[PDB]
Amino acid sequence: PQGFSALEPLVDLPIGINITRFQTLLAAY
Amino acid sequence: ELLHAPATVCGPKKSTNLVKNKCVNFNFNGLTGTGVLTESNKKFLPFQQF
Repeated sequence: PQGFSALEPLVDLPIGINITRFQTLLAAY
Repeated sequence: ELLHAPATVCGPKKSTNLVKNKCVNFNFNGLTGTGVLTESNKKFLPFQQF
């Protein structure tokens, strides 16, 4: 992961929900 | 009602023919100003607006 690269936007959802924690669905990240 | 979340339902918006090489009062998606419009050779990226 050595180098530089800019990230472009994908979406914008007007959900408006409070989020405090997250979990993934599944070998490394 | 209209007091629970950000507005996601909106009324239709009309459009007017655009003119070039003339001093007008333009309004592009809420961007306001005065000037003349002419063709360009800029290379806007696909996700950029102005």
